[PDB]
Amino acid sequence: QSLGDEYSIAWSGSAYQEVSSKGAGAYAFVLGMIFVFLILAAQYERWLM
Amino acid sequence: MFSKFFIERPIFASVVAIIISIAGIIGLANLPVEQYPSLTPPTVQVSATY
Repeated sequence: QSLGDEYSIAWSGSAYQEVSSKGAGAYAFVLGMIFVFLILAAQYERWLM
Repeated sequence: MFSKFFIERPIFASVVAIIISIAGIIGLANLPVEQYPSLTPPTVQVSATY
């Protein structure tokens, strides 16, 4: 809003990475939990345990 | 004996096949999608202007 249409905005360093983030960590964490769930399910032979 | 270990343990066998399939979906998303696994000769192009 303040700058003109002629201006444009780009990012560097930490900001760049945050703007260009694939949400990769989030997917990985969900998968890790699901893996932990299943690997203890195998140990106890019970889905609930 | 090997296949009976799984027959006696129903959740173990299914746990394993869920892992195999989860790994599968992680895999397909990561895998490159192309028409042919053909290798085109790699080329470098040099251009000049006079």
